[PDB]
Amino acid sequence: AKPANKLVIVTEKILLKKIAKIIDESGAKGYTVMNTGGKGSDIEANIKFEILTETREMAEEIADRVAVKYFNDYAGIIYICSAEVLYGHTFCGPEGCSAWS
Amino acid sequence: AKPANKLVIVTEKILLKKIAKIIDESGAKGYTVMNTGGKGIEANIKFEILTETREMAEEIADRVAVKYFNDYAGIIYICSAEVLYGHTFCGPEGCSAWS
Amino acid sequence: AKPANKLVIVTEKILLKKIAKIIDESGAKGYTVMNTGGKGSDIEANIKFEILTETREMAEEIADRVAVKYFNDYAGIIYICSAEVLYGHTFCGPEGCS
Ligand SMILES: Nc1ncnc2c1ncn2[C@@H]1O[C@@H]2COP(=O)(O)O[C@H]2[C@H]1O
Ligand SMILES: Nc1ncnc2c1ncn2[C@@H]1O[C@@H]2COP(=O)(O)O[C@H]2[C@H]1O
Ligand SMILES: Nc1ncnc2c1ncn2[C@@H]1O[C@@H]2COP(=O)(O)O[C@H]2[C@H]1O
Repeated sequence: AKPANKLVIVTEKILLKKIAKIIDESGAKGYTVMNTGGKGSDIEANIKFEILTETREMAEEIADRVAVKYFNDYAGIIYICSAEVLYGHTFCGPEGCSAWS
Repeated sequence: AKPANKLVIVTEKILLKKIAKIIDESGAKGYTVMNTGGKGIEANIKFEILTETREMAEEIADRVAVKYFNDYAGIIYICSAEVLYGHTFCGPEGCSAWS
Repeated sequence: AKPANKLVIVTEKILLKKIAKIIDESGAKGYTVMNTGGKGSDIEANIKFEILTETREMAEEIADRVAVKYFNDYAGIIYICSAEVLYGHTFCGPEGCS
């Protein structure tokens, strides 16, 4: 298994493309996005991104860039969880996530 | 970053308003909810609720499970998280960036 | 609360039924699945499974069987998180989750 940080961004859908580009620019290998409802008839339609990064610093770069640019004007939350990646050709590279010495 | 508990509730879609009302009464500052499938495929719902304290998460969990989960299908679990940005979650005080 | 392992599988939607068969065959008590979008405009419709297991080996058996059968030919990521289950009759049994 490979150590990973899982960054979650829940925010307004209008920010989809701008947050996707930030993610791409960060060096993150991929991301998952989903339509969600949220509250912070009072529910609103939101999107949630999940991004697995190899380092906490990469996760924080994305979080910091999204927030500084958009979180004054747009609703949002960003949080981070620990995870271990078991399989993922781009995340772990060709030798896989359980390579030996 | 501010320590958080991420409470997740996966249950029958018909309980959406009922469960949102409990979350709204709890003191939690928000919630995300999404349409999902499952078995435990039926179309159901998943809530995620970030709370500042484990105690708030567990009060939500207890209230929801006792009121509904002997009569409706449901699972409730909790994960650790850290909040990096969140105006209402961390307050005007911010997410204590240097801790 | 009962310690649990949260296995996540994000992969191509066409594999929905093939993966669900594997989850069931592993002994897992259930799963959640949802429609997602992934990059890895260049977002393609895909699926995410979340599976809570009592043991780490059960989660890894699901992981190993899905990846070996499919990940040479289909895109995917599988990762794992700690969790605790608070309520869940099938997960915890009739005594509850403590
Ligand atoms: N405490 C929380 N727990 C879970 N989700 C949250 C929390 N606070 C805010 N959110 C999500 O972040 C979203 C921000 O935009 P909305 O307020 O439309 O809806 C909010 C919720 O979906
Ligand atoms: N062990 C598990 N892992 C992930 N999801 C679960 C598990 N057990 C139950 N569920 C989810 O919780 C839901 C409760 O309603 P269902 O029985 O319709 O469908 C269930 C699944 O989506
Ligand atoms: N680093 C990552 N973080 C979050 N999700 C990812 C990551 N890499 C791949 N994925 C997801 O795994 C999916 C595999 O199928 P796709 O390429 O269609 O889209 C991919 C993303 O949804």
